[PDB]
Amino acid sequence: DLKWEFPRENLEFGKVLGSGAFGKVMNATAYGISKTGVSIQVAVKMLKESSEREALMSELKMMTQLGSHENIVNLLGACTLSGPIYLIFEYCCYGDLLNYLRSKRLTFEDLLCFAYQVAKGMEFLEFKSCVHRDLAARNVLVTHGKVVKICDFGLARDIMSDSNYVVRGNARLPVKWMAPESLFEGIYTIKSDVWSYGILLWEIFSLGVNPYPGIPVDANFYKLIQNGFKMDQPFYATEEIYIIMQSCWAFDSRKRPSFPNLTSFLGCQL
Ligand SMILES: CC(C)(C)c1cc(NC(=O)Nc2ccc(-c3cn4c(n3)sc3cc(OCCN5CCOCC5)ccc34)cc2)no1
Repeated sequence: DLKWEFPRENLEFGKVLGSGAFGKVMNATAYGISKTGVSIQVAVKMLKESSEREALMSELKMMTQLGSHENIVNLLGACTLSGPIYLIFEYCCYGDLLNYLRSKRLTFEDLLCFAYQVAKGMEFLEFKSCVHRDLAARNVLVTHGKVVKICDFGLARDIMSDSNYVVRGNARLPVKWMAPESLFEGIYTIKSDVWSYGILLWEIFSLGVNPYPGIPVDANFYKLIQNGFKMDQPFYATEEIYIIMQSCWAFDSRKRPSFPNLTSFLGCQL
């Protein structure tokens, strides 16, 4: 974090766009930011009113080195001096993809376009050797165009409140989005996020349905995944797309396809 420091006085807060237990994300008007253009809309990541502060700091350290990508929420600046730590991001108008799709409850191409950009964005993370711990529809944002951006509501989401996060250790985790090796062996590779992508792929073509509908997370649930159980075809998906999901749902971690291949898989469908 060398040149990313932005004046806190040139920042004008607005309404809160989602608050966690210890942190919040708000809308803001930034003066003198891009071309020093008329003040634009930005997303500011912050903490609500100590040990947790360091968690946000490393998140900022990650952004500056990861570089800017079209399908990843871009870092525009930061405020680390004289006050609470601020993280200025690119503002997304339509919010998360999860709430955006149930709101729809737009063509089939747009569903493919979303998945393509997500897989293309994930490729950029694999190239940088980075593993997304919570890849889902609730962690991807949509902007003014047909483009989607990958993000992480760490400290931004009250994981205690969301039903998706179940207690299986000393912290909640998205069970229905995790790979088998992560479930019982706690192994997290980039091919584990491929599994998460498959689950993500489902809720995209199932329009924001919770995965494994009707069936809750219990002692029985873990046994199905261990038995190689996979989900049925979503309603708005075609046959070719479903084969990608079950490929991402291969029990053997090696068998799952690389995100590079996924970029090429969905791309050919234009
Ligand atoms: C993923 C990666 C790179 C590994 C990573 C992420 C990370 N850490 C993060 O990415 N943190 C993070 C958290 C939130 C945002 C964020 C949220 N929102 C925006 N950016 S824009 C926006 C707009 C919203 O809607 C407001 C009103 N709605 C508008 C549209 O209509 C309905 C209402 C709601 C939330 C929201 C960005 C980054 N650290 O590493």
